[PDB]
Amino acid sequence: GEAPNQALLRILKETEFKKIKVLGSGAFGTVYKGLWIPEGEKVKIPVAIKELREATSPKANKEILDEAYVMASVDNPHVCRLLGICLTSTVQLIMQLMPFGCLLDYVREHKDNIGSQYLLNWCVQIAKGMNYLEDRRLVHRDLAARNVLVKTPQHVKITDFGRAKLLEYHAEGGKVPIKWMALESILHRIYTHQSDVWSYGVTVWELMTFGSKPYDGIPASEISSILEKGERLPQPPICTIDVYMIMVKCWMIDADSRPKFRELIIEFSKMARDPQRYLVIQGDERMHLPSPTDSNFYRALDMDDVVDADEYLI
Ligand SMILES: Cn1nccc1S(=O)(=O)Nc1ccn2ncc(C(=O)NC(C)(C)C)c2n1
Repeated sequence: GEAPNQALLRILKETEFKKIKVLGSGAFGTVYKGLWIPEGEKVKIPVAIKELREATSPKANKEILDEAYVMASVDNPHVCRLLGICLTSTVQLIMQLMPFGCLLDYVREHKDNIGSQYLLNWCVQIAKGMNYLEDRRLVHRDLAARNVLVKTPQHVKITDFGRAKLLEYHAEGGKVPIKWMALESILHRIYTHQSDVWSYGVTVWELMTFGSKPYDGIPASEISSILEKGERLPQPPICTIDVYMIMVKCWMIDADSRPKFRELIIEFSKMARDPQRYLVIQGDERMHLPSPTDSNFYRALDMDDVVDADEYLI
């Protein structure tokens, strides 16, 4: 009927990994930067250790274990990998460290060095990961530039599967990101891969504007009515009509009319072959971002036996 999920859930010993510092904290919990040193493997894997705040309750453990399930069931270069879980009183998710943080902060902090090549390459990469989730019958339900994290300035991955559901999905109440949601999702609680396309459209808009807040100043309760009238996000200044047309197509009333992720990969790839024809940025091509071919690129985070999780297969 539905294929058995043969994913392996790795249980990791608390003694095998070490917390270095807090990267962030909030509603999600507390995310720590760490190092995982397996068995007698002679390797040190940079990791992100996630735990829900501090307070241990059966409800909090269920949500984090559901997230572990979804994450252990995915394997794509553009989707964050779950290395394992630690069965402490609290319960920790051990995922691959994305050293440069989220894309939203990245574009905000580095706008003066982000060229059109990087921007269109990010769009291709996000569509590839999103298309993988689609193949795996998975609806993200929370795609935004805050949930697209940076491994290297040239390699981004989809993260935060707290809302992700394995297959239209029928949800309930709570806290919803309205300004990233499709109309059917706001009015009828309907989530499809095509509602993820709407979220992709807003994510692209976030990148193209260099981290602008969508519908800034407008209260979330007004959004539903604004979209119903025909109002959308403006054309970012760096955007040509070619790129904005793509964004607009992601924001159509008819879900079947919106592009498919496999088409978005194609469209953005064509554009990424000639970035200056699709994005007009002052100073483009003279811009510089760190790459693994830079001095102290890896030293900027002991070493010697440090291996990235993408190169640590088991
Ligand atoms: C909650 N959230 N938001 C974006 C990502 C996440 S996450 O589910 O904690 N996933 C992951 C995975 C790897 N890495 N590496 C670094 C981070 C990180 O800086 N996270 C915060 C602090 C939440 C922005 C990370 N976060």
